[PDB]
Amino acid sequence: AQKITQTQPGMFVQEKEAVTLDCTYDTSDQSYGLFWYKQPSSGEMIFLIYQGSYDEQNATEGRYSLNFQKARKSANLVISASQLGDSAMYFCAMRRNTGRRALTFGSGTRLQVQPNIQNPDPAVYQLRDSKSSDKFVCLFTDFDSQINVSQSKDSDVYITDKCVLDMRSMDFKSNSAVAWSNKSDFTCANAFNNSIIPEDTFFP
Amino acid sequence: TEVTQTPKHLVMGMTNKKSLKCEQHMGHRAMYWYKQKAKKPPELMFVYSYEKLSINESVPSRFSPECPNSSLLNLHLHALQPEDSALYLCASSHLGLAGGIDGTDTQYFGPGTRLTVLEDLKNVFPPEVAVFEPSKAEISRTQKATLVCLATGFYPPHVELSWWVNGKEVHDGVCTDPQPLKEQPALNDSRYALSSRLRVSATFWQDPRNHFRCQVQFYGLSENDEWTQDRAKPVTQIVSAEAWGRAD
Ligand SMILES: *[C@@H]1O[C@H](CO)[C@@H](O)[C@H](O)[C@H]1NC(C)=O
Ligand SMILES: *[C@@H]1O[C@H](CO)[C@@H](O)[C@H](O)[C@H]1NC(C)=O
Repeated sequence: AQKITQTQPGMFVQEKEAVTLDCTYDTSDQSYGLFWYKQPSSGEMIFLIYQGSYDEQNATEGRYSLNFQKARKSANLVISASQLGDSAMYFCAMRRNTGRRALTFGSGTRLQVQPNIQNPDPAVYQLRDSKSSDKFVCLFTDFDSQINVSQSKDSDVYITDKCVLDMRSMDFKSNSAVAWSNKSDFTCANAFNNSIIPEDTFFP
Repeated sequence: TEVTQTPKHLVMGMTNKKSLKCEQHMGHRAMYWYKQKAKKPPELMFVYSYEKLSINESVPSRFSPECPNSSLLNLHLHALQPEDSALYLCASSHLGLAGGIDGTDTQYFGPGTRLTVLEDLKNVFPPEVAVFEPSKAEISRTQKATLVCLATGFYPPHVELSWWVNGKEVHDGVCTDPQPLKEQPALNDSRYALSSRLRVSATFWQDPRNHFRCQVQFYGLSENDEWTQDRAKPVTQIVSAEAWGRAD
């Protein structure tokens, strides 16, 4: 039988840097092939690279290369010169070469490419509903790509993930994340109160 | 040079009969069905070699696959169960004859059928949309304005959000949550929320003849279905929220 292991569930790379996604495998059959596929938010499975078990020519295809070490049973993916479109779920996969060639898939590793924040201005702004003026949301924006945004321990406060925004008109990029909640105690000052925020973060 | 699959979304109950279609025109003679549950890897269901079933990974009988032509693999569905909710992925690859060449018979995948199967159709709700205007503080400090659109209360969680400015869909300066977010994370049948951001210059938001619309295409019941409530039947629909740029 065939087994795929992807230890890392999630990775980060800065834009234009290279990253390595890890994969090891087990197989009884001595003739096999290793695949990487990418799954964007859209949901399609895109072929990236292939390495047959007897190649002895480490595989390369565009910005993708494959650290294939049979003795260690490792088939890591190296992605060069990371682009913001590279963010997706990356799947390690394997088939026997001898039968119907059905793929077995690893658990997958999510990759999030981060922009190099030209000039940080960490702020938390408050945004008003265009219909009823009382309801609102809180927007944490413009911070450095290091900062992690954490879910609220509370389950009635909804906190978004990091989102990367590119205004090609401005040649400008920014991170943001959104927080909202219907409890009467919820405001922008406490919205991200259990995420590690830069001290100079602006709260107008 | 691609695999097509229809429908792209499907909501069924435990009585409906439906069929997924898979089509390719590369000449491939190996065709495959895989099932991908949420946060899980895709798992083989069926393999077809030269239009004849080669592999059946103990797939229960209520899945009834079929290959009418070399270019076309169907999957017929009836009497499904809620655990059948998944992304059904079609693939295809070259298959050369015996003693023929041994190439990289790479599998190419369709975009997949997103399938939700409900115990009861009561569970399906359409999104509510709202749009939130950029703050004076942000405009004054960045000379930029970030609108936020927020879709809430919907189920199943497959919606398609886009921003329309002065009638024409925009893509630049947009950020949409890659994945929705559970509103009652402790419940089996949680309803969902999704947020998007559109960022523009301060002048553009301050131009009061500029229109901003956030559009949410929801995938729910079709017309053949049978609604049993005074609530409105949640058909595949578009729900929208709008805002005018203001002088502040
Ligand atoms: C693939 O890369 C590894 C480095 O991790 C190297 O040791 C190995 O020799 C390469 N494979 C081949 C066939 O050269
Ligand atoms: C696949 O296998 C299951 C279990 O053996 C069987 O019940 C089912 O009818 C089979 N399906 C087909 C299409 O052969």
